[PDB]
Amino acid sequence: EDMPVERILEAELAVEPNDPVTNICQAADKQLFTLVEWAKRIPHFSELPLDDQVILLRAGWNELLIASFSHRSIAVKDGILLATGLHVHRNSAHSAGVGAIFDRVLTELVSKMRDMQMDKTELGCLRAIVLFNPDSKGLSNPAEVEALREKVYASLEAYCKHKYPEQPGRFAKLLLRLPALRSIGLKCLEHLFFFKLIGDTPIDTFLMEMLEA
Amino acid sequence: EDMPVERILEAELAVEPNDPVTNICQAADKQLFTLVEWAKRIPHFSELPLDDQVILLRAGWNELLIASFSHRSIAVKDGILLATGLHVHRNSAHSAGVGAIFDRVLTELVSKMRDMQMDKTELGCLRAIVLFNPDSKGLSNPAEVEALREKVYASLEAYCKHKYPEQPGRFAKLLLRLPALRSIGLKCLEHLFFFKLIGDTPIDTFLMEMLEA
Amino acid sequence: HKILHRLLQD
Amino acid sequence: HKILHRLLQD
Ligand SMILES: CC(C)(C)c1ccc(O)c(C(C)(C)C)c1
Ligand SMILES: CC(C)(C)c1ccc(O)c(C(C)(C)C)c1
Repeated sequence: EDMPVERILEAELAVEPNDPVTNICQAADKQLFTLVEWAKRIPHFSELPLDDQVILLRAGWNELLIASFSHRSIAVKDGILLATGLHVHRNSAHSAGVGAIFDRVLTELVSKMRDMQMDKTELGCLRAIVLFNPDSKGLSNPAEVEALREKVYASLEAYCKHKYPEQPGRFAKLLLRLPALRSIGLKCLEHLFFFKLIGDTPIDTFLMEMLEA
Repeated sequence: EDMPVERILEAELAVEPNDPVTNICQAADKQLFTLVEWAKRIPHFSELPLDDQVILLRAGWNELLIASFSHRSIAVKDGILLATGLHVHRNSAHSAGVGAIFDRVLTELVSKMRDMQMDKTELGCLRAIVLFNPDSKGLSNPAEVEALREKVYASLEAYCKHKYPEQPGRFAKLLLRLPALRSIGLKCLEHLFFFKLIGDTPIDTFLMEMLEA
Repeated sequence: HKILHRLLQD
Repeated sequence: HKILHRLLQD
């Protein structure tokens, strides 16, 4: 009703498109533009105060991009399919010194997404849950964000019960990828800060902006 | 019958009890011994191979104790009750250089626990989900740890639905504190590695061991 | 945060 | 990991 999963799906479908780290950073910068477009299509997001929109995306962008790259990659063996039509294989990530983080993405996200055949609706909903993070520092109205989160997961749950009546734990199994996503997010972010600090990797403007105070 | 919430709650009840960093560290070393005992009272944990038990506890200890200090602190106004019976107030934390992280614990864990009146059964189930982390590296049998986790959360959901039938959302709400827990846990680890590195905080043996690679 | 604000407007 | 192995064993 107020948080229709078909709209969340529509948001997902609407934005559908040398150095592995460089490619990743390049793909992330381009995908940040489309993430903004994605968020505007999440019911009620555009009705939040503009500062809260800014806060939710600054708090979530890395988790949200990781979620997308991971789900986009369920059809490949040991790599990630980035938005731009390029792949990054495990070996290539290992060769660039980011094998551990990359493997975590493969093992905790891509593989688990594949094993349960997480669909686009469930991904979108998980993403909207991540976007509506009421813990984000500075929100004008944390409770409204928590409410929107609640509406999303109520809808996701009903959706899973209807579409997967066979699997009573699927809803929880979905939500229980969120911690790994949080963790992997934080790690990918620290890597990124290091890349910027060292100056070893070109970082485009919107990605750069996301890494500013 | 496979994973009874009564047994998880008995585990919780079975282990019920000058620098603030120093006090938190001492309490944590102490609590690590009790953590091992709690783990043994969690159904099927002791059936796991000894090395998998070691892996799960080394992966989860930081979160497990944070969850525990948090919940024990729901009746404390702006601080934390430690296992010792010592309280740490946020002013002390701030005055010790750990203001922000401490506040994150109060805001994202303690307060949220207090507002929803999370009970000791719910806590126990959440801690057991944390314990049975199927993503922990080197597990002999990841799928068996994921299956136990599933049994914990199935039993948690049935308990919340029976005890709080007015709150359809409670179960997902509980599980949605786990990303905050993961993040806070990671950040508390970083702090500890810094305290060990610079060496101005006495760290007792068990806490030191958990900090070794 | 220049770019994010701009892209959020239209 | 001495201490953890010893506590778990007994
Ligand atoms: C592996 C994957 C493509 C998901 C990834 C790696 C590293 C990394 O920094 C990021 C960001 C989104 C934070 C840019 C994503
Ligand atoms: C605030 C609280 C007492 C939960 C805490 C602070 C810092 C900290 O490092 C830890 C550890 C468990 C990692 C020891 C706990």
